[PDB]
Amino acid sequence: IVGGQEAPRSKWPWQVSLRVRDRYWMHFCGGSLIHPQWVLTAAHCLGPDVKDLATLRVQLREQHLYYQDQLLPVSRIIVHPQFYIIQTGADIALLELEEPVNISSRVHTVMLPPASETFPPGMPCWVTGWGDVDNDEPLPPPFPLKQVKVPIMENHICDAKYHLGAYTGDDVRIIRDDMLCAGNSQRDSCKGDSGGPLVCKVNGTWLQAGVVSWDEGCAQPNRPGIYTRVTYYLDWIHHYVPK
Amino acid sequence: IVGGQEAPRSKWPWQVSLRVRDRYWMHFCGGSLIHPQWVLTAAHCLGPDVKDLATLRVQLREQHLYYQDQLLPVSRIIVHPQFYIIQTGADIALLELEEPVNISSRVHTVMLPPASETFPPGMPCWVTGWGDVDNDEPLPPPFPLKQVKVPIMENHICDAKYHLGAYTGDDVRIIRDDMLCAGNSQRDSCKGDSGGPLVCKVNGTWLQAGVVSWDEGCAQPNRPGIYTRVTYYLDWIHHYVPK
Amino acid sequence: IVGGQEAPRSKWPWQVSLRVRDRYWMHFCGGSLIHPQWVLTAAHCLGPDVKDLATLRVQLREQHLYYQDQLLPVSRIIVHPQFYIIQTGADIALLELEEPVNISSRVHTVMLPPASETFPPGMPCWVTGWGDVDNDEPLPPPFPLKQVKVPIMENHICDAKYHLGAYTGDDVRIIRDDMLCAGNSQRDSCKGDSGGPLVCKVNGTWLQAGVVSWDEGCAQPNRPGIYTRVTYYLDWIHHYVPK
Amino acid sequence: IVGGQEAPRSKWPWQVSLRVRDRYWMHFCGGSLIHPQWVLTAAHCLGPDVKDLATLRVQLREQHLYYQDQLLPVSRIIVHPQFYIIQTGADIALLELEEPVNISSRVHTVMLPPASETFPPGMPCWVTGWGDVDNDEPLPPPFPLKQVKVPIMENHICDAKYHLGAYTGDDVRIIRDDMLCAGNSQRDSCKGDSGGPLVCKVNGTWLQAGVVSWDEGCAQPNRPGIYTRVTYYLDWIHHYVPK
Repeated sequence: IVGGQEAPRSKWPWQVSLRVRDRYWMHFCGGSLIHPQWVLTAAHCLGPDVKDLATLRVQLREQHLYYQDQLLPVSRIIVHPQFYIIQTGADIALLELEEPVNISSRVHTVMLPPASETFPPGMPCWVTGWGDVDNDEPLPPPFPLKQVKVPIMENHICDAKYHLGAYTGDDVRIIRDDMLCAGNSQRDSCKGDSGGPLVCKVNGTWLQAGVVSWDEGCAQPNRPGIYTRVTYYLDWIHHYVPK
Repeated sequence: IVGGQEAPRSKWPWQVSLRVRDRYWMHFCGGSLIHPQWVLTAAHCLGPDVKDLATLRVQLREQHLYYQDQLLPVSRIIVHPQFYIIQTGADIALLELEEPVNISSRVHTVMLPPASETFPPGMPCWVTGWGDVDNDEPLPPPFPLKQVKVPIMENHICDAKYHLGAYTGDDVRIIRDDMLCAGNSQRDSCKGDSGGPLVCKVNGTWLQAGVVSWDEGCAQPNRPGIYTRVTYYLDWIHHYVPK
Repeated sequence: IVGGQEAPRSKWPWQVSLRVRDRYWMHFCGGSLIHPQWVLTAAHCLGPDVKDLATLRVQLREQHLYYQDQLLPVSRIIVHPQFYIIQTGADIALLELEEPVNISSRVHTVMLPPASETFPPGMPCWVTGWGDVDNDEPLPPPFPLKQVKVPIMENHICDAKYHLGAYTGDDVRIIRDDMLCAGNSQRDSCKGDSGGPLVCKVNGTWLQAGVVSWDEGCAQPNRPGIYTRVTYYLDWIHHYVPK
Repeated sequence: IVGGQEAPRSKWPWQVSLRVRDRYWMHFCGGSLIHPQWVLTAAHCLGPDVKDLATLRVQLREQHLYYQDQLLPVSRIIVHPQFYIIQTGADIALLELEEPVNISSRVHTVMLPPASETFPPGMPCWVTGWGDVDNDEPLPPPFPLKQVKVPIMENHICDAKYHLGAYTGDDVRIIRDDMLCAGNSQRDSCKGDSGGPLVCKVNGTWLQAGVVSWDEGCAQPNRPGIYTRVTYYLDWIHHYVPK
């Protein structure tokens, strides 16, 4: 998270951290608890080579990474079959927890949004995660979960920006319909926020508009952060997740 | 070049080295002389952002990189407008030299293939360049130009290979028609060979079949090196390159 | 600490972490509270050049580094004047806290040994710290204080060990009288434990035998960790820290 | 070499490069040809662990490192027995080549100084090598041999300077009599020059005054490069080298 602040203990109870097995259970991506036994994250986080569930683990909302851990095994990993590389979209994936988690005031699902919901500029939206605080600047210990309000923009506007100072023809589309852009030169996601949630408060309710997909610009002018637009994938998501 | 050998001083008089100014005029990609004043290379080598001409120089055939540099200025950089990323093809570009080069026996142009040429498996082909000799193993000094013979395969055969061990659905195509695959677990291009030539001898003549596009495999099984199929872009090349 | 275990919340209440300000107050050396207002550490930790007091903080006993910090400012830094380099001894220093500290069973001083006290072999001693767990293997987060019991050995035995596999002359002393060696190929101190305590329980009382001086062996055979012999510098220490 | 320039091809015919077998025959230290079959260098270059002669070769004067290697085997290495660490001196060693070298105008020995020559300030002296051109800045390809004129200073003044900004007591000697200091804040040796020569022109003849010993300062104010004073070791040298 670039340009944000440490999150209040009470915020984002659906924020999760995906851990892979190395010298320790190291965070490699973020994700969200959309259902008691399901986690929404990014495809690029799980691929490219199919992984062994024994190596992955899910950690629930935690003020400080690695402190009070309690890893959870995963029974199933589903990566959208259209996914091949971030720049061509379909960067979304699901993790089936091994068993439901005890939902409480401190830990629960986030509501997915209505298919009709586009998220026009002005909508108050925040990205959260344990990513770098700047280009090649890791989140320093004790690793507080951070958040940052980011302006959301329309795809065609984002597409125009991406062509600025680039060789790519104006007529070739960079930003796809299954993507959503947010952030400016001072506020953005950054390395390690991938898979995590972009949430907007609509009618007093928090909805997950996106899944951090491209988090490497770290607030780079004319290259806002790119997110997988959840509305575009509800049917796929509901093909595996209930309620 | 992974698994090759140093090239004979007489071979590949079309090979060029693209240099960017850092503490010195450092090699960052290969290229090929296709006309006395035109160099053929990969688009991703010049991208993403539009580059200023004054930061780039071209170096003609050298047995050893950096030893006898005679850097040449570039007057025009033309990146294919369809190019955005390696995985979506159109990875090709042209550099117009500020001046034409003195053609001789040590240095001359390589011939482009007939639009009809498909370079089917079993065809005798070589990849050349100053790229790494293995993963995370840079070409050691004195940086001899290397070469390695590679088995060119068919697109669908490559497409299939790329799906092995991948979440990507056999439904979605990975290898496009403007791409060409070659190399195996022993012979392949590697980091730094990018933009260089893949040439094959056809009926007694060397023809440039491809341009190194994806060289990060370095002989990784089932992920062979990907090249830009030159036949596919002859129209686009001839719009700029005469003779 | 190599081959040790996480330490119980109740053990080693005199352990301290020295922080230098960078992107965050990063741990660079250990130390021991030996008086309500004085910390004992290694001279090589504060040198080579004189340091700005403001760049230094002291963190008292803590189970996990960074998680519950209560950084304390230092009023004086006193490096033993005889110190030039580790290998020539006198690797010892004193930090006078800006203010005395409240003592509890969780945080209190460690007693220095009597001038005559000797820690012959077979004697049970422990070394604690937040240093690497192995060569180039940083202690992973949440950085629990680690501990390990180490065999104290006889200098001449240590001196001879250090001459094994080296060109240095058998007749040239490597291990000085103000030094003391402990550890073996399985248990030892490692990068980052420097400045910390080597304590041995004697007559039912914990006494600090040494200060980690040379901790880069990380359980290397024939290169056991070297500590500064606290007894040797009792006079100097006493000339600054009362009682 | 810091603040220096490329050496004319006709200069320093005695410079040598010591190579260690890694991915290629890599330079790890300089040295000088002091006799058709003997090379003078620094002990620290050859240790600490005893080296296997199979992994070592000597390369005679070359204008550009690695470009025209003709590696030479070594039959014997003699590390001064008093050597332990650079800071305590005796940093000197000898390498006996398997065969004498044919001496030509391009490659020949450097003369050792008379026991009485003290090389006072003002003497015109030069240090040569292929080390870094500044702190953490490697000499770039094509790796020209570099040279730089350095002002020689008196041992006691050098010793005084090394105590400025240091905790080390003025009564503790840093610069020993077997040491010699040269260089200033703009001109000096740098990492990789170690082992190479410090030569001064005396009465129209080049005499090797020192062996680069401490070369990590790279023109750090009040921390001039330290060299092993050759006259101090003439006897040890002549015990092995003929003529």
